[PDB]
Formats: sequence, C-alpha cells, structure tokens
Amino acid sequence: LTGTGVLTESNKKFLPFQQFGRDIADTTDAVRDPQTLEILDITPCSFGGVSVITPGTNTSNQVAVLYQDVNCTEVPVAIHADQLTPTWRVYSTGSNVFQTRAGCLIGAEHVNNSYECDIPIGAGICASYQTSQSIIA
Amino acid sequence: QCVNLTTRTQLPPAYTNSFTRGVYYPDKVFRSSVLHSTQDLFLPFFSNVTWFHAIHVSGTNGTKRFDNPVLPFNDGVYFASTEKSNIIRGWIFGTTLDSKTQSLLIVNNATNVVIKVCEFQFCNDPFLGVYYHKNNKSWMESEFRVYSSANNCTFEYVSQPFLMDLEGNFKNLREFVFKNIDGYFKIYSKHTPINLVRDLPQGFSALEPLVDLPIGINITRFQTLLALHRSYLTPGDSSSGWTAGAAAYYVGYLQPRTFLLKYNENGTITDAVDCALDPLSETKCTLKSFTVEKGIYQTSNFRVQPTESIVRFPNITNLCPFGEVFNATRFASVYAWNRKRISNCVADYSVLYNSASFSTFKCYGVSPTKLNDLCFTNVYA
Amino acid sequence: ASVYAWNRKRISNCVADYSVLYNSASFSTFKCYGVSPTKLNDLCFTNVYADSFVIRGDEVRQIAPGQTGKIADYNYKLPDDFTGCVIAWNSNNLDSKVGGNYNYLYRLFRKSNLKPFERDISTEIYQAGSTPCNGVEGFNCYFPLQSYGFQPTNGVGYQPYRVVVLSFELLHAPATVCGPKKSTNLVKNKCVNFNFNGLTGTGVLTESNKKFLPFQQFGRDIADTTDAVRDPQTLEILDITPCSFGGV
Amino acid sequence: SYELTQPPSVSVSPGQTARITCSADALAKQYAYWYQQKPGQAPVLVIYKDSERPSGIPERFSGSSSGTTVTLTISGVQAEDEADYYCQSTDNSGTYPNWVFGGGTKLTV
Amino acid sequence: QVQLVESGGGVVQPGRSLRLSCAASGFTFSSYGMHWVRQAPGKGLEWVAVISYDGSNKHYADSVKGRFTISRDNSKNTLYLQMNSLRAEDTAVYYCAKDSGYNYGYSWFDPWGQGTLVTVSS
Ligand SMILES: *[C@@H]1O[C@H](CO)[C@@H](O[C@@H]2O[C@H](CO)[C@@H](O)[C@H](O)[C@H]2NC(C)=O)[C@H](O)[C@H]1NC(C)=O
Ligand SMILES: *[C@@H]1O[C@H](CO)[C@@H](O[C@@H]2O[C@H](CO)[C@@H](O)[C@H](O)[C@H]2NC(C)=O)[C@H](O)[C@H]1NC(C)=O
Ligand SMILES: *[C@@H]1O[C@H](CO)[C@@H](O[C@@H]2O[C@H](CO)[C@@H](O)[C@H](O)[C@H]2NC(C)=O)[C@H](O)[C@H]1NC(C)=O
Ligand SMILES: *[C@@H]1O[C@H](CO)[C@@H](O[C@@H]2O[C@H](CO)[C@@H](O)[C@H](O)[C@H]2NC(C)=O)[C@H](O)[C@H]1NC(C)=O
Ligand SMILES: *[C@@H]1O[C@H](CO)[C@@H](O)[C@H](O)[C@H]1NC(C)=O
Ligand SMILES: *[C@@H]1O[C@H](CO)[C@@H](O)[C@H](O)[C@H]1NC(C)=O
Ligand SMILES: *[C@@H]1O[C@H](CO)[C@@H](O)[C@H](O)[C@H]1NC(C)=O
Ligand SMILES: *[C@@H]1O[C@H](CO)[C@@H](O)[C@H](O)[C@H]1NC(C)=O
Ligand SMILES: *[C@@H]1O[C@H](CO)[C@@H](O)[C@H](O)[C@H]1NC(C)=O
Ligand SMILES: *[C@@H]1O[C@H](CO)[C@@H](O)[C@H](O)[C@H]1NC(C)=O
Ligand SMILES: *[C@@H]1O[C@H](CO)[C@@H](O)[C@H](O)[C@H]1NC(C)=O
Ligand SMILES: *[C@@H]1O[C@H](CO)[C@@H](O)[C@H](O)[C@H]1NC(C)=O
Ligand SMILES: *[C@@H]1O[C@H](CO)[C@@H](O)[C@H](O)[C@H]1NC(C)=O
Repeated sequence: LTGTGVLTESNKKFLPFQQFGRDIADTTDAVRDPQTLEILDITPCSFGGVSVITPGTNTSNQVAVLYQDVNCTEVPVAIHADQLTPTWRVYSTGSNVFQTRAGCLIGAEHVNNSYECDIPIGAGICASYQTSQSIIA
Repeated sequence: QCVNLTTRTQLPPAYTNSFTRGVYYPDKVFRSSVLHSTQDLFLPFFSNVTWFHAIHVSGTNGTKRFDNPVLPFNDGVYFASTEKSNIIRGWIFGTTLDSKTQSLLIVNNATNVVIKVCEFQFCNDPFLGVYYHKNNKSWMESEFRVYSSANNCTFEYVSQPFLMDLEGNFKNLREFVFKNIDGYFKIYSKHTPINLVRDLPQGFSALEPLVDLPIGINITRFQTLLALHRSYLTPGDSSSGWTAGAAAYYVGYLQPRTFLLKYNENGTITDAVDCALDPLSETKCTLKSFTVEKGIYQTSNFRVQPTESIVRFPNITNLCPFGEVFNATRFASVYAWNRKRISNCVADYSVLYNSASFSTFKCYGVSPTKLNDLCFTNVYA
Repeated sequence: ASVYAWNRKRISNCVADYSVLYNSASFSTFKCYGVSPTKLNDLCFTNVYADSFVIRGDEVRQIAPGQTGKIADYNYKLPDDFTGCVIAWNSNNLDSKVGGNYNYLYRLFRKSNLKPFERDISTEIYQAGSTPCNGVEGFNCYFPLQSYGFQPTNGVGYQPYRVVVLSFELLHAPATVCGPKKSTNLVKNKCVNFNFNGLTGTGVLTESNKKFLPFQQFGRDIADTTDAVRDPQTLEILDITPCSFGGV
Repeated sequence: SYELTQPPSVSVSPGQTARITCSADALAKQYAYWYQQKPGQAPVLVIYKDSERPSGIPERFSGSSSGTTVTLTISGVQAEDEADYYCQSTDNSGTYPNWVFGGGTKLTV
Repeated sequence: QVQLVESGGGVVQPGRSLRLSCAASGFTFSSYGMHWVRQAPGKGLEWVAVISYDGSNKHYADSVKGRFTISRDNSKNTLYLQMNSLRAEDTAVYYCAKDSGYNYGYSWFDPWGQGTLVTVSS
C-alpha cells in the first residue's frame, strides 16, 4: 500500500484477520505495521485548513494566515514547518500570534480597541489594514 | 592528453540568492495574454545556489587554481555564469565519469559546439588550453585536455556556439537549465548583458529552448570545463591568468514545483509565481490570478513536498519455490489442474527469466511493473 | 544492432509513406500507441526516432509501455506516455545462421531497472553475491552480456525478430516529416474542412497579426481550441475561427 | 614535427648589418626566439617574441618577423658577436607541448 | 644572477645509469618550470625533458621517451635528470634551463646552466 502522509500511534485494536482499516471507506485511516505489530494510523500530509487574510495586491503584498481549528502551540506540528521553505516559517510562529475560537491567526497584530468588520475572520474576530501600515486584528 | 593540476583542497561552500531566475518555457505552443499553470522541475524562487569563482586566489603566497569541482546532478541543474573573457567552455555529464559508463561531452570553441556521447576516460582536472596567435588575436586556438581516451561513441552534434565571443566591465549573464528526462537531455538558455551587479541580478528573464538531445544515458554528476590562459609548466607570480577570478559561475538544483507562468500579448512569459514560496503566492495559485482582492481566501495545499520514502515489509527471508512450480518434471492435465499454495516467501520473478522464456505473461487487476513493490495475501498457482 | 545497445536514427525532411513496405516485408507485430494506424497517413510528425534492435520471438511482447521482463527492465524500456509505433518481423532467414549466430548480445543482470529510453553499454562485472568481484569472473560474479545463439532449427519463440520502434511527437512543434497525403490550395475567409500539418478541423480562417517564435507552430489562448496556425507552405500565420455562428 | 630551416653559415664584415633568417610553416602563426651560444659558453637569450630584447643584451641586436620568415639583424657587427645563433618555436601539434630548435648559423666577423 | 650550476657528468659505457644534478640559486625555484636541453658535439641544441613548477607534470622527447626520468626537489632547489640505458647517440653537453613564459601556448629559456658533458664510451 503506497501513499504520502504522516503517521501517528493509534489506540485502535485489530482482529488477527484484519490488516487495514477504513472508517470512511474511501481512505485507509489505520494500518498494521508489518515488522512491529503496533497499529499506526495515517493522517493525510495535506493541511488545507488554512485561510489567507489579505488586502488588495494593489494595496499591499503582506498577508496573515488563519490555521483553522488548531491550537497555536501545535501550528508548527500541524503544518510541518520543518519541511517548509523559510518564508513559510515566518508565518509558522512569531510575535504576531493570536488564538481565536475559529483558529490560530499568525501575521496580524491584535489590538484591544474594536472597530467595524471588513474582513470577517470568524468567531467574533475581524481583520483590517490599518496603521507603520500593517494588518490589525 | 591530460595535465595534472594541484589538489583542490576542498574549499568551503559559499551561497548566494537567485531572485526569481531559472524559469524556462515548458512547451512549444504560442500562448498570448494567458496565465498557464505547469507542474515541472523548476528552480525554487529565492533559493540558495552554490557560487564558485572560476579561478580562486586563496593562498597566502598567491596560488591561482581553478575551482572545478565535480558537483551532483539531482533532477536537473541551473548553471548561471557571469564572465567577460570566455574562460568557461562547457560541461561533462555522467555517473562514474570514466571508461566504465557512458558520459556526455559539451565543449565550446570559437567556431562551433561539439556534443559527443562516448565512454570517455576523463582525467581529474579537465580543461582547455587557450593561446592567442602571434599577429591576429581575433580568435583563441584551443587545445583539448579533457579526456585521455574516447570509445563507443553513439552521438555527435555540431551547431552554432552556445557561448558567444566575449572579446572592460561588460560582464554577461548566461543561464542554462539542463534536464535528463525520458532519455532526452534538454538544454534551455538565455543570454543577457548585465552591469555592475556582482551576484545574480534581480529581475525576470525566461529561458528559451535550445536543443533536445536523444543521448539516452544516465546522469548523476557533472563538472565544469574551464579555459587555462596561463601556463601549467610556469605559473606567473600574478596577472598571467584572468584577474584573480572576477569571473564566476552559479549552480542551482531543480525541484518539483508548480509555477503560474504569465504569457503576455507577444507570447512571452513576463512573470511567474512559485506556489510554494509564501501564502500570497498560494492564494494566487488557488485563484489562478496574479492580483487578489481584499478578503479571506481558502487555499489548497502547495507548500509541502515529500523528500524521503520508506518501505516496510514483513521479516521474510526465504525465496519462493518457483523452481518447483515452473520447472517440474511433469505437469497436471487441464481437466485436473494442479493448485499449489505459495506462502511465507519472497516473490522474486527476476530469477525466472534467467533460463525460462514466457511466451504469454498477462496480468489482470494488477500491472506487471507494479508487481515488485506489492505484498499478496494468498497466492495459488 | 543488439538490444543492449540499440540503434537510434533520426528521420526528418522526408515523406513517411509506409505503403512501400507492403511488397517486401511482412510485419508480424505492428502496434501504435497514442495514434491510430488508420490516421497515420494524414498526419505530420515533428521528430521521428527509429530504435532498431533484434530480440527473440518470446520477447516481442516486452516492447510495450507498462511491460516488464528481461528486455523491458535491463535492455530497452518504453515510457508510459509513449506515442509511436512498434514494428516487428521474423528474420530467421537473415539473422540466424547454421551452427549458431552469437553476434547478438543481451543483458542478463543489472543492479536497477532501466529508465525509459536509456542505453547501458557498460560491460562491468555484476556482483551477484556479497563478495566483491574485483573485476574478474567467478562464483557469484557474472559477465552481464550473453549471446542469443540463433539457429535456423530453433523454435518460433527462439527465432530472431527484428524490431523497429518509431517514436513520434504529434502536433506540438513545426514538422519536418509528413504523410503521403497530397496538399491542395488554401481557401481563405470561407468555411472549409482544413488539414494543417495533420491537424484536422472545420471552420473559417482569417489573416492574423500574431507573431510566432521559430520553434512555435500552433496557438492557443485558452488551451482547448487552436486559435492560430503557421501555414506550412507560405509562412504567414492564419488564425482559425469556428464555422458555427451560434450567436443567433 | 615541423623543422626550422636555418642557414649553415653567414660571413659578414665588421661594422655592417647581419640578418639571420629562419622560416617554417608554423613560424607565421607562432612566436620565435633567438639564442646566442658563444664557443665554450652556454646559450643566452637574445631576442624573444620575435621583437623583444631582454636587459643585458646590447642595443645592436634587433629582431622582426615577416610572415613565414622571422629575422635577426645586428646593427653593427662587433667582433664580440662571433657565435652560434639558434631559432626556437613551440609545436603544440602533439599530445604534449614540444620545443623545436634550428640548425644554427656560424657567424664570422 | 639567477644561477644554475649543474654537475654529475662523466664518461660511461652504454647500458649504464647516470644521474645529473642541476642546482639553482638566486631566484624562486618552485615558482618556475624547468627543462633539459642537450647539444651534441658538432650539432645543434635539442630539447629532451620537461618538469613542471611543482613537478606534477613531465613530458619527454619521442626519441628518449620513457628511457629517462626527470624529477625536482623543491626543498633543496636542485634539478635531477635520472638517465638509464644510455646509447651511443646520447653523447652531448646537457644544459639545465628554466622555462621563461607565463602564457600557455609558448615558452622559452632565458637562463641556462653552464653544462655537463655526458660521454658514452664504445
Ligand atoms: C572547433 O572544433 C571543431 C571540432 O573539433 C573544429 O571543426 C573541425 O575541425 C577539423 C580540423 O581540426 C576539420 O577537419 C573538421 O572538418 C571540422 N569540423 C567542422 C564540423 O567544422 C573547428 O575547426 C574548431 N575551431 C577552432 C577555431 O579551433
Ligand atoms: C566498444 O569499444 C570497445 C573497444 O575496446 C569494443 O571492444 C572490442 O571491440 C572489437 C570490435 O567490435 C572486438 O573485436 C573486440 O573483441 C572487443 N573487445 C572487447 C574487450 O570486448 C566494444 O566491442 C565496443 N562495443 C561496446 C558497445 O561495448
Ligand atoms: C544511474 O547511476 C547511478 C550511479 O550512482 C545509480 O545509482 C546507484 O545504483 C545502484 C544500484 O541500486 C546502487 O547500489 C547505488 O547505491 C546507487 N548510487 C547512488 C549514488 O545513488 C543509478 O541507479 C543509475 N540509474 C539507473 C536508472 O540505472
Ligand atoms: C600525472 O600524475 C600521474 C601520477 O603521479 C602520472 O602517472 C604516473 O607516471 C609515473 C612516471 O611515468 C609512473 O611511474 C606511474 O606508474 C604513473 N601512474 C599512473 C597513475 O599512471 C602521470 O604521468 C602524470 N601526468 C603527467 C606527467 O603529465
Ligand atoms: C526483523 O529482522 C530485523 C533484522 O534482524 C530485526 O532487527 C527485527 O527485530 C525483526 N523483527 C521481528 C518482529 O522479528
Ligand atoms: C492600483 O490601481 C490604480 C487604479 O485603480 C492604478 O492607478 C495603480 O497603478 C495600481 N497600483 C498597483 C501597485 O497596482
Ligand atoms: C492550547 O494549549 C494551551 C497550552 O497550555 C492550553 O492552555 C489551551 O487550553 C489550548 N487550547 C485549546 C483550544 O486546546
Ligand atoms: C491589551 O490588554 C492586555 C490585557 O492583558 C494588556 O496586557 C495589553 O497591554 C493591552 N494593550 C494595549 C495596547 O492596551
Ligand atoms: C539560505 O541559507 C541561509 C542560512 O542558513 C538561510 O538563512 C536562508 O533562509 C536560506 N534561504 C533559503 C533556503 O531560501
Ligand atoms: C584574423 O581573424 C579573423 C577572424 O577569424 C579572420 O577573418 C582573418 O582572416 C584573420 N586574419 C589573419 C591576419 O589571419
Ligand atoms: C510587443 O511588441 C511590440 C512591437 O511593436 C511592442 O511595441 C510592445 O511593447 C511589446 N509588448 C510587450 C509588453 O512585450
Ligand atoms: C530447470 O531444470 C533444468 C534441468 O535440470 C535445468 O537445466 C535448469 O537450469 C532449471 N531451471 C531453473 C530456473 O531452475
Ligand atoms: C512549393 O512548391 C510549389 C511548386 O513548385 C510552389 O509553387 C510553392 O511556391 C512552393 N512553396 C514554398 C517554396 O514555400
């Protein structure tokens, strides 16, 4: 069985006549390793739960990223920042990190004062391009 | 005949930035005013490329020695050179770079290109000796000191020179991307005059196709051929060679990337986006547009590519008894056919065609090429 | 040539008429991948490479994309996206001689499978066992090349088979080799069935102000319809509009 | 491989000029050098690169080349110039560089 | 006074080895290549051997290829022409000279040693 992804240790138990696992029946979530009899579950390598908050390209070329439904401490683990280019390591961690209920937002400066919403991030959090000149949340 | 130079002494690596350089035309269809997305082997944007001066003067005494290292060939290379005196002349490509395996020779003298695929016995330091004539000095005669012997030649190609005559701050950037895919060595190049930029310039120049060579050889390592204007028998105290290596060359390695190429009205690639570089480029590749509007955009994955592969198979040692199945002294009749269970062994069919030739070999539900990297639950012959 | 060092020849600047091969040679195998054999007459090819060698009768099945075996792994492998025609015919009268024809060699052993269109002509000793070979033959050290050993009394599957693999490239570059179809006049600004360098279509043509690079032949703004083509006889560029005026 | 053709001997009266010419097919495309070997003494460089005089050689000696032929003329034949004069050119034709000499001239004052 | 004095030359029977030692003084010996040139009695000069500056490269005339070997010791600033299997035609006044050019195609001999007479006795 060939594929591309990440593996974690799983608490699932396999019957002796079972080798593969398919809870969704179109993706093999779990497998039994052939040499060591531990059961490893397979998570896809693709982390597409990321949304880029940007102004206009005409306005600016700097962005913020909202990693959806993950904790801010697990952002380098979830996106695999070690295997990314160093430009994506800027948005992996830094000073401008804000934990929201929608996700972890990196690249935008959190401000205590509140304004009207123009770019809806979610869970009551909004983003804007406001003053030098930078993206605020 | 080859000439022994000094020990290279393994100079430490030095890197430099390649600001959006190495993009070539992927296809031969005229495209005008369209943004085309191609997944191919491209040099990643803003990558670290390895820069080597053609002549390094690093010793305390003042030794001048060519930096001609044999460097790897990992899925393609971008060779950029900034020179003013034609001291770089070509390259050699191969795996062992000796008489055991075939190798590719590219060399540029004053009149034409010589492309040869033979079994060259390359020496440790291949170079071309260059001496001007006594009265003219308009051309440079070249003495070839590349290989000791050449045998089993299977390719020959001559055309107009890849490197133009550079015969005083008029440096030039010559860039070439070399690819060896499906038995063809594909070369892509662009020539641009540069000015007062020591390193690679910032800007965009698209590499037009040059030649597709049906060499059909395996390439793993490459080296750079340099021109020796000075003398190996007598090295000058200084100034005998070309100015202590102001001239230099840059080497970068291609990687599988997805690029968004923007063809303009006249059919030229005027701008490109590397989808794996930053999140703005991921948004650009998701929207298939170089300009994005204000708001939040969900982007598909382009940022991570697997570099290593792991294979995990059960602890099985013994080979399958295909000698019992295939080389039996008597076979069963077709009305009572013999069914045998094959288990707890390694299914290697490569031992079968040492002496047995199969007129019919048809696999249903599986491809015969994918039969090596598979494990079967129960096998019945 | 032998199968381990197969002979590749470039075919260009000529007319590809295979109908002259009807009288002399009878081809036991003629399989075209990526093109139909009936449409082979009304087509123009950019570059054509003939890969010629000799194999056994039982090994002709291995000259195909996606195949494995001895030839397809160690001697001659075709790519998966192969566009071209494999031709093979029996040559027991020519290649095989009385007493054994040992002039044709093949590779038993290789450390890894060949990649498509690669030639390995190295004769280095294969290290089958754990002990180093040290450049001399012996136990677990085999010379990789061996002779077919053709005889006229051999079986059909052991008889010589000459194979020519014609590799093409269709409708991507300017073409130098074309089919037997005879050219006609150009009807501009009219709805007409057209055939430009093998590209067949129905529509109307107008003169275009576009400029083509010398390595470009076809033009596509949206990449699902060929806008402009370079006419093969006169180097003017003609852009193609669909004949259907459905905007009514 | 190619041989420089040099005259066996010249006889020049003193206080005159003495042109020594040797010609070869590669001398039109390669430099030539002149050495003086006085009887009982080692050869010394006199004219190199067909025109250039190193220091320590008197100003009498001058050299020039005319296509195939290269020449060595002396602006005043003093008795101290009675010696053997040789040509030299470098043949790069073979695998490795070669240095070809001439027969030599017996100059008599 | 870039001076090259040689020694170690004398009469010999054919088929015996003789070693010539040319010393150097007054200049950077390692920075310059060196040659050997023989002059037969009554005949003109003839080049026989080359050694590189380092000693990493060496070529010999086709008449005496392989029959001699040439080496230099950069520490003792001494040039050596180890000769084996001498013949009748080898009688000459051998000169150790110094390569004088810095460009690849062409070279010449500006300084020359006094000479060693190698005589073969039939
Ligand atoms: C550059 O190299 C090419 C190939 O080595 C030379 O072209 C050949 O030269 C030989 C003479 O040595 C001729 O016999 C061949 O007919 C030439 N072939 C072609 C295709 O021209 C060329 O002369 C070299 N040029 C220079 C300036 O050295
Ligand atoms: C490649 O060149 C070598 C040169 O040694 C060839 O080896 C010899 O080739 C001649 C002529 O074919 C034969 O008569 C000899 O018997 C060969 N000797 C050896 C060592 O095999 C060799 O055949 C050539 N062909 C390839 C592709 O290897
Ligand atoms: C192309 O040549 C390289 C030469 O290194 C081959 O790589 C070697 O392959 C053997 C066979 O499995 C291995 O034992 C070596 O460890 C490999 N060396 C390296 C450096 O990778 C490569 O297999 C060849 N390619 C093909 C298609 O034959
Ligand atoms: C380059 O160096 C090699 C190794 O030092 C030289 O080859 C050796 O030459 C000596 C003297 O002729 C022999 O005794 C050795 O057997 C040779 N060894 C090898 C590895 O071939 C080579 O001649 C040098 N190249 C020159 C002098 O141009
Ligand atoms: C499989 O074999 C390897 C190699 O000897 C060994 O290290 C490993 O423990 C084995 N695994 C099992 C489950 O026996
Ligand atoms: C932004 O758009 C305006 C027109 O609305 C144009 O004048 C200006 O040049 C644009 N700037 C950039 C950086 O694209
Ligand atoms: C994220 O991790 C921190 C670390 O202590 C923890 O306090 C917080 O509750 C976590 N958030 C979520 C949503 O799990
Ligand atoms: C915003 O509120 C937090 C609450 O802890 C405080 O630490 C921070 O200094 C405040 N920032 C500003 C700009 O008022
Ligand atoms: C190049 O290497 C330097 C030093 O490790 C690093 O800071 C830089 O980010 C790298 N550039 C790349 C890989 O884009
Ligand atoms: C000098 O070189 C040029 C260019 O090769 C050539 O046209 C001309 O004939 C040469 N003239 C001489 C003096 O050889
Ligand atoms: C296209 O070529 C025309 C030639 O008239 C030129 O005017 C125009 O600037 C070119 N367009 C671009 C941007 O390449
Ligand atoms: C099959 O048996 C024959 C007869 O003993 C033998 O010559 C041949 O090598 C065997 N082949 C295999 C693959 O075992
Ligand atoms: C092709 O040949 C015909 C017949 O001689 C001629 O009329 C036509 O101009 C030619 N086309 C070319 C040379 O492009």
